Amino acid sequence: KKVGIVDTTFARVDMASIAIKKLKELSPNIKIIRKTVPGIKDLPVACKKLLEEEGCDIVMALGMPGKAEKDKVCAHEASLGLMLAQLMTNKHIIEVFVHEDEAKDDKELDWLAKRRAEEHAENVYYLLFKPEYLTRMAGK
Amino acid sequence: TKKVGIVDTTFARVDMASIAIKKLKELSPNIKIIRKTVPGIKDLPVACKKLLEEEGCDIVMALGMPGKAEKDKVCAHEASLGLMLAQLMTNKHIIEVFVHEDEAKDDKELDWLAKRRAEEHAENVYYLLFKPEYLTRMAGK
Amino acid sequence: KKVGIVDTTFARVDMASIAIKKLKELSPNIKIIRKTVPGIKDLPVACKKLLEEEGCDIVMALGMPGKAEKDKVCAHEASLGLMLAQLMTNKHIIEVFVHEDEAKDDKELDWLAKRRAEEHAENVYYLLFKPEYLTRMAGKG
Amino acid sequence: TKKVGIVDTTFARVDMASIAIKKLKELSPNIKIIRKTVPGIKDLPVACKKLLEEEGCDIVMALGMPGKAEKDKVCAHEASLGLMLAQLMTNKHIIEVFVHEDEAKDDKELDWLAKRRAEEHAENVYYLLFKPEYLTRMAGKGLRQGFEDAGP
Amino acid sequence: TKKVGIVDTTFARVDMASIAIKKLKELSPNIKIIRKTVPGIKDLPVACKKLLEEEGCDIVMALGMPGKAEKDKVCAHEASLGLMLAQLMTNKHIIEVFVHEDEAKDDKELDWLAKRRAEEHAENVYYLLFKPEYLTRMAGKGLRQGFEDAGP
Repeated sequence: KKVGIVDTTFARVDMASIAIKKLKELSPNIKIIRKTVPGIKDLPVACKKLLEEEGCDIVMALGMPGKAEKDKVCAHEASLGLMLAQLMTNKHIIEVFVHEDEAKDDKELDWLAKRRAEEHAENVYYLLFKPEYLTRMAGK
Repeated sequence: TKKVGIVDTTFARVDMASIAIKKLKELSPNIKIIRKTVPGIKDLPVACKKLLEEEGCDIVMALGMPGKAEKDKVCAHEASLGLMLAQLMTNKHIIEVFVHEDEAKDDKELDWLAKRRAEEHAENVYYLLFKPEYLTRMAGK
Repeated sequence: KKVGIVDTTFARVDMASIAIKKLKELSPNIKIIRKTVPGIKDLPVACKKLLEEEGCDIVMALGMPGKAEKDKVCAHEASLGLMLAQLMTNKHIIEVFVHEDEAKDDKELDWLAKRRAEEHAENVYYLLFKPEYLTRMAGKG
Repeated sequence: TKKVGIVDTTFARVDMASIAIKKLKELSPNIKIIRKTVPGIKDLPVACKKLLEEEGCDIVMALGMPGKAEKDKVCAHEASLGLMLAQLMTNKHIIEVFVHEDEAKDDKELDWLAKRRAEEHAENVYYLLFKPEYLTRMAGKGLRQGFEDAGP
Repeated sequence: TKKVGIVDTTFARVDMASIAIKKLKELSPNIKIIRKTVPGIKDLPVACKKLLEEEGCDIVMALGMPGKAEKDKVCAHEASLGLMLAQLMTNKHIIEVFVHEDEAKDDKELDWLAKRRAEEHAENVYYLLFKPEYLTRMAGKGLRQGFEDAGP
């Protein structure tokens, strides 16, 4: 299977490398394609292109919204864009958004975004290969 | 015959899917049921559309229990919009079953409320499938 | 000509009956089709299905949104759905949303819902038959 | 040749259409002009799109006058999205001529403002249709429709 | 790739297009450029889409400057979704270059900020067109357009 991973230069933490590593751990021969875009608002088309043009069965969308009110609106815009990209291709995009807000300092933020990217990576795996497991875990 | 798709999450703290399936099978024992579980509420829109367009579901139920934070309301509002888009792209209903965290006073109430709501929306799904004119009798009022 | 009328069970006034009465008043041989959905979020697809599958020329979406901030967010999602539904099918849907916000007490609420269903039903008649009366009334006078 | 759709409302407190039409016809005596009136702002988008796709309109003016209330502002935002989606689904412009009641003090000013906004937007229509490169001369020039230009 | 569209407005108070154009030609001298100017920020989405679909642009820069009021804030949000929707309908990037007036403390800063953000985004286009593996090198780093890089 093919997974697309779309990250940004805006993000203050590399989430991609740990997503990749988690995916390869769980399914050694799984195919990965990486695309990097400037900002969170560039994520929806890049994800869609990857789903429609590069054969990706699923995509992970990696972003890190800033602290401001304007950044919360940006992320909301991008969130909706991802939802539309998904409805246009009957394919999943797991939105991996870690707000800077969510950590108390840089060291915590680095750890948090990477742990979130790993966890969503696990989910991508389960959605691809073990979608009976997610049912077993239905709500706690 | 009729097919209902049921999409829920791992994140939610009540299993509403079981509540609704059971309700559905008692009112009409020959309804077909396909289930799909997604990590979170924002993954509900595609999964519902997929079940509608690819698995021949006549209708879908989308189940989730949003959190209480101001950022949970946005995610839920995000998801609800996807659900509405998914429906207009397929001329098929999706019944949204979102039970927010603040809608009950504690955990014990939240579990009971979510149970009640999942059952009630399953009733509505039944009416929409088999007696549409029974919703009209209680229209408005 | 054919009008679709979509209401809810959740609503607290029968607006549908009032719209239908006015409509058959102004045009005795207008064909009417009704569909009742549980809630406001279920309105847009019902409206779109009527427009596209039932040969409705125009549709009236009728609902009675609550007072809560949650009810307002829901109503807003509903209105966007109705707006997208109209663009995908080059057909009008006339929104008759009456928020509990707009009246004091139920007495006035009941009356205002009724009056709105009527005046909008008239607008529907005009769009269908006398679109040049609306032009006369553009910018109020 | 060259056709303009003008869509307005009965809800509006001021007639903006007559200004826009008069401006268009003085800018281009031969332009074809199509009018349609709807009850309200939420009715604008489908009316606009129908005008573009069914009546062969090259461009449309959507004229709207939202009320003062926060509920009105929500609907205005809903119409605005609608207008924007209509344009995308039919690669044609719709010029949003929305005048809020918040924008003026008194009715005399509301009357003045809405009419001047409609007129300046009518000229922009002339420009998109016949002389788009003029708008390029005016890139970054702080131009305002209604109230006076901000400037660079 | 060969073709870039640049869409700006008359509303904006700083000419953002010239600096982006200059950057583009500096990095890739033979690059094709096409410009359209619209009145406002809400007119950006369709102009952008037509350039992608009817003028054969590989990518577009959408340049605008939202005003200060909580109503220009809504206009830009509306305009941003439009931009995203235009991108998803085509499978083509539109780089949004919005400089809100609230971000600068006077006009001198705003001229500076808008020009810088435009230039850096123009550099981002270059990479997206020609060197997209470099953006992967800068994945998760401090990168900002206009204001100084935040750092990892």
